[PDB]
Amino acid sequence: GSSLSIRTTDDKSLFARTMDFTMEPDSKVIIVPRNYGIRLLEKENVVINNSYAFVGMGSTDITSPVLYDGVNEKGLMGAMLYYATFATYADEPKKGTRGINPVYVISQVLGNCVTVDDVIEKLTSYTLLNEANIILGFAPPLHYTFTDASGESIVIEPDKTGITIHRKTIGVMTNSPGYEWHQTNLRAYIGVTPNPPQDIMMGDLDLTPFGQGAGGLGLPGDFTPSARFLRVAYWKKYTEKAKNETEGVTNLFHILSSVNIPKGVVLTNEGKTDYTIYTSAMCAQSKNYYFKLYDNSRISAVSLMAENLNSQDLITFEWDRKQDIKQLNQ
Amino acid sequence: GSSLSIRTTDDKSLFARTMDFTMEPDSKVIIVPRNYGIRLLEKENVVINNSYAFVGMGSTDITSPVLYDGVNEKGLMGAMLYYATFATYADEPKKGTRGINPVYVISQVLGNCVTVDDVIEKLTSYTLLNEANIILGFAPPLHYTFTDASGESIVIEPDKTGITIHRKTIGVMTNSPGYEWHQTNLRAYIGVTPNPPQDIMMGDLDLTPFGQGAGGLGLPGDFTPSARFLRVAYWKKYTEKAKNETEGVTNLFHILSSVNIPKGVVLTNEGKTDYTIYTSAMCAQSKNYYFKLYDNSRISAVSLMAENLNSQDLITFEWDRKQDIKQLNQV
Amino acid sequence: GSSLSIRTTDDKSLFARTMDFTMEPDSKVIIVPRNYGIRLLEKENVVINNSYAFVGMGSTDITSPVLYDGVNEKGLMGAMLYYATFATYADEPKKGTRGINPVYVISQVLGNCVTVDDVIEKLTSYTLLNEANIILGFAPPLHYTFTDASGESIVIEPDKTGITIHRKTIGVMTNSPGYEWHQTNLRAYIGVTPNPPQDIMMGDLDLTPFGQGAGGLGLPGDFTPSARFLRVAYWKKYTEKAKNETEGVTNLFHILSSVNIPKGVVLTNEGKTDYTIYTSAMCAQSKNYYFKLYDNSRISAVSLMAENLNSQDLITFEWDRKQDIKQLNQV
Amino acid sequence: GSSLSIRTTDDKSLFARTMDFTMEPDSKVIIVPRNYGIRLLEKENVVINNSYAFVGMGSTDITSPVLYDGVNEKGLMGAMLYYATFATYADEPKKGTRGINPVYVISQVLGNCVTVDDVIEKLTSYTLLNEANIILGFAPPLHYTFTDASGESIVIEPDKTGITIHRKTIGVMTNSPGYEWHQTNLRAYIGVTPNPPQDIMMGDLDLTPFGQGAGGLGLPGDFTPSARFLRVAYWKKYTEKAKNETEGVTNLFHILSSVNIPKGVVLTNEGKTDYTIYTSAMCAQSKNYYFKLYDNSRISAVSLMAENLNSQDLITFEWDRKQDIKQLNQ
Ligand SMILES: CC1(C)S[C@@H]2[C@H](NC(=O)COc3ccccc3)C(=O)N2[C@H]1C(=O)O
Ligand SMILES: CC1(C)S[C@@H]2[C@H](NC(=O)COc3ccccc3)C(=O)N2[C@H]1C(=O)O
Ligand SMILES: CC1(C)S[C@@H]2[C@H](NC(=O)COc3ccccc3)C(=O)N2[C@H]1C(=O)O
Ligand SMILES: CC1(C)S[C@@H]2[C@H](NC(=O)COc3ccccc3)C(=O)N2[C@H]1C(=O)O
Repeated sequence: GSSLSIRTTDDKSLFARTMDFTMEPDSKVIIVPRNYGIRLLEKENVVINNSYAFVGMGSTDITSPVLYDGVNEKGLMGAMLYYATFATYADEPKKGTRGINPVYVISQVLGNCVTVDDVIEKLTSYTLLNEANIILGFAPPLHYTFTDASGESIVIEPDKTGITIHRKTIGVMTNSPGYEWHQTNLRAYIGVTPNPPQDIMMGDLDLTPFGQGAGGLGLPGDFTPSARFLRVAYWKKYTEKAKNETEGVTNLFHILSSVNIPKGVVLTNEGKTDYTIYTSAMCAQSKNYYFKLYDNSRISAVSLMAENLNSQDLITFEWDRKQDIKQLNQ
Repeated sequence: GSSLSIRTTDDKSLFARTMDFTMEPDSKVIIVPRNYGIRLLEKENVVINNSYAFVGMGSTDITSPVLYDGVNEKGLMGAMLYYATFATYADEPKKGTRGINPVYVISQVLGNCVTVDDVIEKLTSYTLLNEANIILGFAPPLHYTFTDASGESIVIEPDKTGITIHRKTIGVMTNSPGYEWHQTNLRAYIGVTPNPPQDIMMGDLDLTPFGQGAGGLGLPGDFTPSARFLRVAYWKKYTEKAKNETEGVTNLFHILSSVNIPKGVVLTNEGKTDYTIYTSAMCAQSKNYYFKLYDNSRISAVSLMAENLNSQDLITFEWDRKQDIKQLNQV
Repeated sequence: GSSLSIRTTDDKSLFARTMDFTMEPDSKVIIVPRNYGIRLLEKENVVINNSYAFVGMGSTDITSPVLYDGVNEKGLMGAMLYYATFATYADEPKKGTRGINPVYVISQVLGNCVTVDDVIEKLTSYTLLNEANIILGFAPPLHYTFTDASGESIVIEPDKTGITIHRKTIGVMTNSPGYEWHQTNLRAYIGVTPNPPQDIMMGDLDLTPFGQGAGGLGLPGDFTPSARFLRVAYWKKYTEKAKNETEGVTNLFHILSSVNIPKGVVLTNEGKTDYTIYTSAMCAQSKNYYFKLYDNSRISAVSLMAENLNSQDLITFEWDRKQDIKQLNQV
Repeated sequence: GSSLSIRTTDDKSLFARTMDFTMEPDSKVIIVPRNYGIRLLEKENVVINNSYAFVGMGSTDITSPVLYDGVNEKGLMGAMLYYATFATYADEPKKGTRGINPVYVISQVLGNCVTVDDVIEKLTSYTLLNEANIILGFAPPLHYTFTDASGESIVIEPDKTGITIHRKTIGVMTNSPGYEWHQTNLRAYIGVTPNPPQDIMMGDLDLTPFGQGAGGLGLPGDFTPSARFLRVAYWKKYTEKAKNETEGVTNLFHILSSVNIPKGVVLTNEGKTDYTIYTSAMCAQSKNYYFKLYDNSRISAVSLMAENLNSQDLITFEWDRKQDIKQLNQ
C-alpha cells in the first residue's frame, strides 16, 4: 500500500492510505471508545487500558480491535503498511520490555499516544513478537507511519538491527524497502517536474514534445513499492496546496490514485490478484475518517467526535461494496 | 485525455474517457433530441437535421450544442480528444465536400450515424475546416474515436496528408502522435506483465523483489500522451473481464485512474495547469452516460432511454462540483 | 546494429556502424576494384559491371562480393542493417525492374553510384527479391542507409507498401521499426540533456543528485533497436564536434560504444547469443575504412586511394581476432 | 567512475575501473617498488615503509605517489572512486589512531596489505582527514574498493556515522550513494535479463518485439552513478565467463563500455565536460596492469613482475593520447 500526509492551508493536517491486498474479507470502520481494553499479545493476557478514543479501518475477528489506520481524539493519525523481507521480530521480549503483536501496534498507539514523540518513547518499552494471528496465518511484515496534529510525521520500522525510527520524514511511506532507502532514491528523480523540457533541433529537424506531460520523464509507472513511493512523493510535492479539509481529501485521493492498483494487473507467484481494496483519509483537527473502496468510488465519512465516546461496545460500519451511482434521472 | 472501449460478458460495449484541460468553461451533460439541428460551421447558417437523439458532455456557449463524447439512441459511442501538432485542417472544402467545424463532428456523427462504417463513409462528404469558436478562441487540434454497439472501434485522424482511418483498432486512444505510431510503440513494452520476475543470484547474494508489481518494470509513469496510451492499453489488457455494465463502469474508471492528472503535476509552456477535468463512461446497450469530476469522485448517471426523445428543447444537467461524501453517522 | 554519420570541421563526412550478429561467418575487409563484376541475383548469370572501386567489410563465400558497408572511390558511404518483421520482398520484379538480392545492394550501389539522389533514382530500376544465399540460408530482412561526401543521408526501407525513401535524415539508423517512427520517438526524449536537474526541497529535506549525468534521466539502456536509436542520436547530438578525421573516428566509436553489446547480455528465442561482431567507420574525403572487433579493440585502417584500383583481383585483409595489447615494458 | 572484478575460469581474478573526471591533466602508470616511503598526511611527516611493490595509475605532483588503482606483488587489487555528498572526514584522528589522506589510502594499502581482511584491520588504525592537496584544491569525497587474489571483494566508505565496511560484496562499485543502497537497488531490476519477453495479443492484433534486446527493458541508460552501478552489475552477471586472462580484460572493457562517458554528454552546473579519461584492468595472478584512454582504444600493458622491484626511483609511463591505428596498408 501507499500512504501520505498533507498540510491544509487553514492549519489542518490530513493523512491518507491505500490498502493493497490479495483479497480482502471483512474489515469495517471501528470507533473504539475509551476504557475498552486492547490486548498486547494474543496468546497471553495483558491488556492495556486506552486513555483515548480513535477511529479507523480494522478487523474484529480475533479479540482486540485491529486497526490499520485511524485518528484518536487528540489528533494523532497512523498506519501499518506491509513491509516484506525487511520486517524482523523477536521470539521473546528484551530487558525491561514487554511484548506486543505487529497487528496490535496501531490500536495501541492510537489509544494511548498524542505527540509523535510520544510514540517513540512508548516504543522502547515494546518488543515486537512472532505471533501468527488466525485471520492471516502468520505475522505480517509490517512497518508503521504516524502523524500528529502539528503535521510532523514519523516512520517506525522493525529491522533486523532492531527497531528503526526516522524523525521529521517527508510524510510519505509505502512498502519495502527501508525508509532511508526511499528517501535517498528520491534524489535520482529530482528531474521529474511539472514543466516541459524545452524544444531542441537535430541538424535541420525541429523537435518538440507530443503534448503536455514531459517534465515527468523518468518517473516509473509500475506498482512496485519503490515506484509507488516515488509517484506519491512526487505528486504530493507538485500537487496544488489544499485550502480546506474537503480539498484535502480530494487531493489525497487524486495523489493516491496514481498508485491505486486495478484487479488483475498485479499477480503473485501463487497467482492471486493484488489490488487496492480500499483507500482512506483522516483529519487531525476534526477527527474525521473518510474512505473509498474498490467497488465504490463515493467517499463515506464517520465523525468520531459525534458519538458516545465512553462507551460500552465498539461502533461499526459496514462496507457498501456496490457502486453508488446517483441517477440524475431514472 | 485518454480513452478506451471494453466489452463485458453480458454482451455490452462500454467506452470511457478522461478530459484533460487547463480550465473548465461551462460544461454539462446535454441530451440532444431528434430533429434539433446542428450546424456544420459557426459562420454559416446551414443547419443539418439530426436523425438521432444522443447524450454526452458538451457546451452550450455556441449556436449549436458541442459534444466532447457521448452516445446516441442507436448505441454509437465516441469522443474528440486533443491531437496537438499532428492535426491538419483546410481553408476551403475539397471538391464535393461540405466543410465542418472540428468541434462539431461528434455532435454531427452522434446525431446521424449508427455503425463504424457509417462514420467512415460519412466523412467523405466532409472536410474539417480551420474555423474558430468563441469557446476556446481557435480551432482545437483534435482526433476522433468511435465505438458502435458491436464493439468495433475506429480512429479518425486529420493528418497533413489528409484524413486517416484506422479500422478494428484495440479501442484505446490517447493524444498524439498517430494511432499506428502508438500501436507500434506497444511492441516495445510487451514485457509489461502482471507476473513477477524470477529470483536471481548475483554471486552468493540472493535477489528477490521489494514486494510486488515488478512485472510492470519499464512502464513509464509520466502524463505525456505516449505514456498514457501505454498505461491505458496494458492495464486495459490485464484488468479483469468486466461482467456487467456497472462493474464495467468501475473497471474503466480504475484503468483511467492510472492516467488521471492531479492539479499542479503537469504545467504548460505558459505555466497553465493541465488536469483531468472529468472522466466519463457510456454504454451502447443501455444508452446510459456516466461521469465523475475532479472535485466529485461520485458517479452520476443519466439515462437517455428515459426522456422526451422528440423534445423541442435541450435537456441538461449542471455539474455537481462538490465532493459528495456520505455521512454514515451525523458528521 | 546501429549507425550514424557525423561531419567534422575540416569539412569531412564520416559514417560509422556496429554489426550485431549471433556468430561470425568469415568476413574480411574487401577492396573491390573497377570493372570487377557484381551479380544482381545468385540464381542468375547477369553480372552488371562496377563503374567504381570501393572498400568495406564483406563476405566472399558467394559468387560475387557481399558488402555490409563501406565507401567507393567517389566518397559514398553506406550500410545494410537488420530490419526484422518490417522488411518486405518480392517474388518477381515489378514491371520494368531488374530483380536483386538484398545482400547485394550495397555492393551494387557502392560500385555504380556517387550522390544520394543517384541511389534514389537507381532504386527505381530495382526490385528486392526473395532470394536466399548459402551464407545465411535465407534472405535477411534489411534496410539501407547511405551517406555521400556532402554529408546528406538517406534511408531506403523495403516496406509492405513498397520501397520507402527518407531524405535529409539526421543520419542515424538503427534497426526496426521504420525511420519515421524512430524520428518521432525522438520527441519523447528531448529532455535528455547533458545538464543537471535543479536542486529541490521536499518539505525541509534537501535534494540534489547522486553525482552527475542526471539530465540523461529517462534514456533507456537496453539493446532493443528502439533504445539504441535513442542513445545513438542523443549522444550523436551532444558529443563534441569532431575536428579531424581521426578524432572523428574516435567520437563515432565512443558514441557507438553506448550500444555495443557484450556476449551473453542479449539472447535470442532459440537462445543464440547476439553480440556486436565489429564496429567500423569510414570517411568520404579520404576513402579510408576503419574497424575494431569484439576481441580486438585496436583499430585497423585501410586506405583505398592506395591500391591497384583497376586490379584484376580482390584485395582482402583477414581479421586479427587477437587482442592487440602494447607492451610498454617486456611483459 | 565505475568498477568491477571478475573471476576467470582458470583460477585468475581481475579488476577493472573507469575514471570519470572533468578534465584530466597528468597521470602516468607508476610501479612503486619496495622500501620507497609513502607518506600518510601531506602537511605532517610520518611516512610508512611499504613491504610490497605495486603498480597502477596515479599522480606524481605532490610528494608521495598517488594511486587510483593498482595490484601489488601479492595479488591484491584496489581503487578509489568518487563519492560525492556521502564522504565524511575528520579534522583530527581518533583514539589510538593516526591520521591519513584520502588520496593516499590506495598507495598505502597496496604497499602493505595482501588479504582483503588485512585491509579491514589496517583501517581501524586510520582516521581519514580533511586535507586539501594542490592538484585538486580540496579532499575528494572518496570511497574505496579492494580485491585480493582469491576474488573476494570489499567496499570501504567514509560515512558520517564513521568508516563503513562491506564484506563479500558482488564485486561492483561506482559512486554515490552507499554500497548498501546500490545493493538493494539491484532487486528493483532483477527482471532485466538476456531473454526476450514472449509474444502477446491485444484482441486480434499480434504483438511481437522490434527485434532482439527486450529482456533488458527497465535498465536505465543515463550515466548517473545509480544506473552506472546497475548496468555494470547486470552485464557482469550475464556476460559470458572469461576462460582466460586476455579474455578477462576484453570482457572487463566490454562491460565498462556500457558506462563509458563520451565528451560533452554530461555537463556540471559550472559547465565543464565530465568524461571517461581512461579505463584500466589488473590481474592478481600475473600482476599485470592494462589500460585504455579516451583518445586511444588500444590497450597498453605493464608487467610489474619483470622490473627492478627493489629499486631506487619510481618507474614511469607516460600516456599516448593519440589513436593507435594500425594501417593494414599505407
Ligand atoms: C494554451 C494552452 C495552455 S491550452 C492548449 C492545449 N491543451 C491542453 O493543454 C490540454 O491537454 C493536452 C492533452 C494532450 C496533449 C496536449 C495537451 C495545449 O497543449 N495548450 C496550451 C499551450 O499550447 O500552451
Ligand atoms: C501470501 C501472499 C499472497 S500475500 C504476501 C505479500 N504481500 C501482498 O500481497 C501485499 O501487497 C504488497 C504490495 C507491494 C509491496 C508489499 C506488499 C506477497 O508478495 N505475498 C504473497 C506470497 O507470495 O506468499
Ligand atoms: C568541481 C567539479 C567540476 S568536479 C566534482 C564532482 N565530480 C565529478 O565531476 C566526477 O565524476 C562523478 C560522476 C558521477 C558520480 C560522481 C562523480 C562534481 O559534480 N563536481 C564539480 C562541481 O560541481 O563542483
Ligand atoms: C535465427 C536468429 C538467432 S539469427 C537472426 C536475426 N538477427 C540477429 O539476431 C542479429 O541482430 C538483430 C539486430 C536488431 C534486431 C534484431 C536482431 C534474428 O533476429 N535472428 C534470430 C531469430 O529470429 O531467432
